[PDB]
Amino acid sequence: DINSPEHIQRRLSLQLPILHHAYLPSIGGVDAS
Amino acid sequence: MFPEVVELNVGGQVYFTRHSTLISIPHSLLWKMFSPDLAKDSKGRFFIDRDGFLFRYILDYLRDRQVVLPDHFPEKGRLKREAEYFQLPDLVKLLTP
Amino acid sequence: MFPEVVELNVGGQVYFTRHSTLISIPHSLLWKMFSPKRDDLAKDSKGRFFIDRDGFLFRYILDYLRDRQVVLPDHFPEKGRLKREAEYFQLPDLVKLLTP
Amino acid sequence: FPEVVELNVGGQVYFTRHSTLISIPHSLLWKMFSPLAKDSKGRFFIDRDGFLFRYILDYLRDRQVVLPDHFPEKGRLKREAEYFQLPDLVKLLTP
Amino acid sequence: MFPEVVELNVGGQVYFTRHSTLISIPHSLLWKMFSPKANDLAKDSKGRFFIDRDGFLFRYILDYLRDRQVVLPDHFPEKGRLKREAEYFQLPDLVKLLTP
Amino acid sequence: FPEVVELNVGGQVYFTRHSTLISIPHSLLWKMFSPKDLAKDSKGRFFIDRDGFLFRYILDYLRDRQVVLPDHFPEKGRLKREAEYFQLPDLVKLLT
Ligand SMILES: [Mg+2]
Repeated sequence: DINSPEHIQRRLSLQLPILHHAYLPSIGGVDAS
Repeated sequence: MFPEVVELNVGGQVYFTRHSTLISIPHSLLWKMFSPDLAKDSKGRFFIDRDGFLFRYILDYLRDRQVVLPDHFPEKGRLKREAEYFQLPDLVKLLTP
Repeated sequence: MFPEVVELNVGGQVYFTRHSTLISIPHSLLWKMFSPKRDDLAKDSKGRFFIDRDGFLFRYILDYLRDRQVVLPDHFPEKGRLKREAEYFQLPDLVKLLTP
Repeated sequence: FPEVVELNVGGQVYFTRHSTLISIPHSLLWKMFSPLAKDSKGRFFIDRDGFLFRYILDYLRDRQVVLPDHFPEKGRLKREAEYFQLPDLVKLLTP
Repeated sequence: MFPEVVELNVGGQVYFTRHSTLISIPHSLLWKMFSPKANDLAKDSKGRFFIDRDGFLFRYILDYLRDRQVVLPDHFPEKGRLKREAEYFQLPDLVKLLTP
Repeated sequence: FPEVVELNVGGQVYFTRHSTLISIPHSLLWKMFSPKDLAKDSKGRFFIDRDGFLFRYILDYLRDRQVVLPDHFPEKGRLKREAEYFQLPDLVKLLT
């Protein structure tokens, strides 16, 4: 199936460098609430 | 069958949009997907394996039935390819010289 | 009755701003949504108010609502698109500022 | 106020000490945290651009700010410095 | 009396690392902070140790403490800023690597 | 070891099957998790003292012995260094 463990967990979403995000930091570690 | 606000993942970029926006153009690819078995990502958002940067414009065309390109956009041919994949005939002609 | 801090979701980009900022410009689109008492707006799964527009361009729309002015980044490649977003939200003065 | 202040600036979450916010008298952050609106999680809320607050917060710490190499938003950061009323930081940003 | 794995909060960015890693550089600021000589150090709402510094750049500080070297991203705009963080944490050799 | 091991890498929690960690013989994670010291956090999760974000692509390699990265990956050099720590010889070759 298209939805399967190895298939589902492959699709990791990350923030593409669109506009300001291209030059502003996005990854520093885990977020705090 | 679908919520009012749909969670989309296009090439790794998360997008939120109304269900009405996806079906705004009948007989289109996005219309065929969400018209009353789909692919979903790790977090449960519907997944589209296409260019994440170019999907912004494609999604805006569904909103307004028109699209303003960025200033000095020389990748129009590339945006045309995405328009063909999503099956938006009128947008393809707007991008075709 | 609205909270002092409004949680917005614009096209998948989450923004926080004060209720006073949304109604800062009368007769605007955001003013219509947040000014009267309603019993109806569109919200996502987490309860955040949803605007079905480009989330990245909302950064500059929201900054205009705060200051009635907007400094763009150096070499901003989407001045023309931001004007279209300003027109949708019905901000006449901001559209004027963006027209050369 | 606690020793570690939990801030929410326009949707960007920042932690800093209470002493850091009030380090510069008669600035806006000084007026706010000198003996308020809070978000859903109880964090103190600043209604400004969250991405630029990182450089405002770095100024309060060191009284100087090294910007990234080709930082496209010096003019925008100056506007944030003016809002928070940081005269010396505004001086550093004008040529 | 610190645990083997320390929970760090740097400007709102949460970090986990081994306690031995924090004292890897003698006479450094992190050396002065976590050297047993643990309830007096400032903590956040959840009890995690708090560092009042830039959270995004601290990611690369921990790689230096681990490896005695730091591979930066292919395109990096903040080498000068990281050097300032290295100076604050008192890492002389890391400042040398970042100074051209 | 349980069927699903809970790992803490630099503060980022990951869930994975024991079989994935031991998929590559003579690897660092293989030496750690081969049924035959370890450090756990406050919640009893095994701790790896490395950068948490880059472990995502190392974990995809351990599963499939392959990794398709995005077209604009800004930290190829760092992932090469992280692969070196976990001792994945074929993966480091792929990035060179
Ligand atoms: Mg794989």
